[PDB]
Amino acid sequence: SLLAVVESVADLYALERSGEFRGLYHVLGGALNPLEGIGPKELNLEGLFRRLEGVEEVVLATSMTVEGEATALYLAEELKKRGVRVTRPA
Amino acid sequence: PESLLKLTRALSRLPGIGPKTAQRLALHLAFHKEEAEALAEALE
Amino acid sequence: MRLLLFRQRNFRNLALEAYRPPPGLSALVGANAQGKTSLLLGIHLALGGEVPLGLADLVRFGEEEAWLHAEVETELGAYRLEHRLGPGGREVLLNGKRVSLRTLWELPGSVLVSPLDLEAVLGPKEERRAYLDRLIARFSRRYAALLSAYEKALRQRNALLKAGGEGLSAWDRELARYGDEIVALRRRFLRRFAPILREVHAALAAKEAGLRLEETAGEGVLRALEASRAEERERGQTLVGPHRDDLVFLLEGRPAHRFASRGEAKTLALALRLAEHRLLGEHHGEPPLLLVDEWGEELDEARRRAVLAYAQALPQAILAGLEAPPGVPVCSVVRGVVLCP
Amino acid sequence: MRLLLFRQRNFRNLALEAYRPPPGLSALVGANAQGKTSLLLGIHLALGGEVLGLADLVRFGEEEAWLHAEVETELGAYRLEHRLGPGGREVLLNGKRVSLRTLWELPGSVLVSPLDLEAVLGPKEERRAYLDRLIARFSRRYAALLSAYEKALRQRNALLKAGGEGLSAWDRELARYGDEIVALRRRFLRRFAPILREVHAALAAKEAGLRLEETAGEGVLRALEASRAEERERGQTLVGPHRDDLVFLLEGRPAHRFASRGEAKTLALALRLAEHRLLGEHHGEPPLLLVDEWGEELDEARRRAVLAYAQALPQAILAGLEAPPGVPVCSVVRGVVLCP
Amino acid sequence: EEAEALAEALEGI
DNA sequence: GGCCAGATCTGCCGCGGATCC
DNA sequence: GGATCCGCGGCAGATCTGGCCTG
Ligand SMILES: Nc1ncnc2c1ncn2[C@@H]1O[C@H](COP(=O)(O)OP(=O)(O)NP(=O)(O)O)[C@@H](O)[C@H]1O
Ligand SMILES: Nc1ncnc2c1ncn2[C@@H]1O[C@H](COP(=O)(O)OP(=O)(O)NP(=O)(O)O)[C@@H](O)[C@H]1O
Ligand SMILES: [Mg+2]
Ligand SMILES: [Mg+2]
Repeated sequence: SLLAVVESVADLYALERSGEFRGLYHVLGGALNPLEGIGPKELNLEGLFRRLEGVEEVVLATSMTVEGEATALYLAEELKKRGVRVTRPA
Repeated sequence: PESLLKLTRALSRLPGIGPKTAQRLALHLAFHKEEAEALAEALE
Repeated sequence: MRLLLFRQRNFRNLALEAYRPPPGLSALVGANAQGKTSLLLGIHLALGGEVPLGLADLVRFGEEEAWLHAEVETELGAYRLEHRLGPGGREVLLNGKRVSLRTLWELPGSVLVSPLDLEAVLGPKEERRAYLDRLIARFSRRYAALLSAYEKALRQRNALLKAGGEGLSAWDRELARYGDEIVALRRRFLRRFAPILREVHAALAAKEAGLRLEETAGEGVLRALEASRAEERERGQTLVGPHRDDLVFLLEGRPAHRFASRGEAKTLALALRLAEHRLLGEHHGEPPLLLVDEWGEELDEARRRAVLAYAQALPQAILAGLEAPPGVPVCSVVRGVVLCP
Repeated sequence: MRLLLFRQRNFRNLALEAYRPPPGLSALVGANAQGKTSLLLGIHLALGGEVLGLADLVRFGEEEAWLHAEVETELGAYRLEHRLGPGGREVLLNGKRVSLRTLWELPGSVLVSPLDLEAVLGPKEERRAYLDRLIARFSRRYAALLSAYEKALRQRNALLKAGGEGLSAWDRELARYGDEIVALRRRFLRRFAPILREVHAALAAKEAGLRLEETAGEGVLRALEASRAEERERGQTLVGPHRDDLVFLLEGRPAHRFASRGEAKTLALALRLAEHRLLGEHHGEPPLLLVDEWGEELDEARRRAVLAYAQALPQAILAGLEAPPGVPVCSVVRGVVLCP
Repeated sequence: EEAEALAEALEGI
């Protein structure tokens, strides 16, 4: 009953291959940068909001670029508005 | 620490090691005296 | 630190075999278009520095490859550096094997003085800010990383603001994460740097010198950003941050780019360079090599005498000009050959 | 044309009462921070020159500045006065208030400063601006043509950037202005070069020349037509007189990449002297020449050549740290000028 | 020679 | 070989100073 | 004395050179 959010399938397979943990896995459309016009609508945030039921913990496995940090901040703000304790990797 | 000066000078001349690399090697050899005695006795 | 030998082949208009400067104060004498600047530039580039000139214009007319070779010994031990300048690009061979240029960043190196510093002192705001950034960047890489991250975040937020709307607080927090760190680092460096400059300049002239840095966001980036929303909406650009600071040099409490003559500005530039040399020497433990070009051109007798007195107490230095200082070893340059009587 | 007398009050750190230069070559000698540059700048301003902020030329803790000059040209003497302060400049000619455009007709003076090197060792924009202002100093149509071309280009770029529309008249206007600007530039540069070459040959031993690069040498319309795809793609006009380049050559090589300090200084001085000679041959009588810090970065031969060339001028004033040999000299100490 | 210098210096440490 | 760091170049906007009625 | 215009310092966005890591 653990959920993680990832940019793309590549990091999904990279994280699952090492196999530290097993849980529900989610993939986004991509990063969040306004230079080439990708807003929240162009991503799959709507789909993520359907299945918050039964979730007790969510971890945001996101890249180290500035776009990744902005996406993580936006997701943390939104989930805190809904209300779920969140964590991020070191 | 004045003794290590001669070791650093000797290690600096050999090719492939920079001036800072020699100090690092000498420091790594200071507290690993097990292999250090063997290293001196390796060729002699 | 001490230089022992310098050899070259097909560099600018130079034509020589070897040059062995003595330990201590030295000098060079030559007429117009002889090669003093070329020799100093070659030494600076050989010891791992950065030359403002383009790479493709550092070779002779007709040839296609250049060679540089220096032999320097330090408190640790002797080693040899070698550069192969050519069409492909620079390559470095420390003691005989390929070495990345970033490795030489840990070596003592050398500092070069040229009228470019004088131009930078009397320049616009952006040139002064760039000079401060480049000066601070030589003491840490974290500063460069923070600058790159801040620039990327600022570009992202400006692009978002220029057209349309979206989540905005995230980018605000992202930019404020770096602005405060940059401001704190700048404040600490200036606090550590000012007194050395003051005491160095006190030995070259009679007036007072100082520094000043005014900040648009002193209390915090977030508070200043939330207090100028209307101006941002009207203009369409960010108006607050470390990328809009102002640095001013003061002579007797007045700006130096409006109330200064040539001699005072040149003295200020030399004082800044000497203070940087002293700080770097304290940082690395062994002071670097000092190279001065056109030491006493636009100065009167008293200032020249004061300049010569200060450079006599340094470990090793090399001065160049059209006249020979009294009481120092002198070498002559004629059409590219250096002969020492 | 002779500058008979010059007075001032509350101008920078000057604290003199009168200064009477003699005919022919003269000299000024002083140490650092004494007021040679201030005196030369005041003399330049008094005759209707260009310069420092207008509010920064007043002495510390004061509000009013006064400059007065008396010149006796060939036809007849006349006086000038300047008032500086918070309100602004008040130029009056011989008692009657008048604008600066009237003084534009008078000969004036030429000032040589260390600021002229950047026209040689600077980027493309600085060289283009220097050429533009040098041409504008001789003709009045050039400024109007430049302003009209700038406005037309701004309108065309603004229209092109925001989507698309009909671009027929803007191209016609741009071509109609560029075809005249380029022709005027060519006509001026065809005559300017030989004088500069001769002057530099007199001053030094190498050879100097000029090179102008034109993107649209046959027609603005055809150049615009032959680049429409990339013009629409990038969104900016890529041809026209506003993208030409000017290069100074020493022995057939660019000066901003190979020349040294002495060669660049000699080239700048030669350019200024050529401009002075052209102005003298155009207006009718040579203007007064002012040279500041004449002989620092030059060797013995170059200094001797410069002095020999300057010896033949109707009037000149030189300032520097060392007195030239064989000429009258005046010293400056803490802002006051005293003469033997 | 050069190697022998290293050999004798190693005994000191 | 392929991606990024950092300096140089070009055009647009707001501000100061001269001119007019 | 009010008002239109002309010129220049200041800043953001696009290009381009030379060094680097991965393989
Ligand atoms: N790549 C090059 N190949 C050959 N000659 C060159 C090259 N670059 C510059 N020169 C020449 O070298 C001379 C400039 O040398 P430089 O080292 O600048 O002289 P300098 O002694 O500093 N002179 P100065 O500072 O003017 O008193 C000039 O004659 C140039 O034409
Ligand atoms: N507005 C001012 N009010 C009062 N004093 C001033 C003002 N501007 C400059 N000064 C003083 O005048 C000095 C500059 O004088 P300046 O005329 O430039 O000297 P100079 O003889 O040309 N010196 P140098 O070119 O260095 O050999 C400054 O250092 C101040 O002491
Ligand atoms: Mg030189
Ligand atoms: Mg001066």
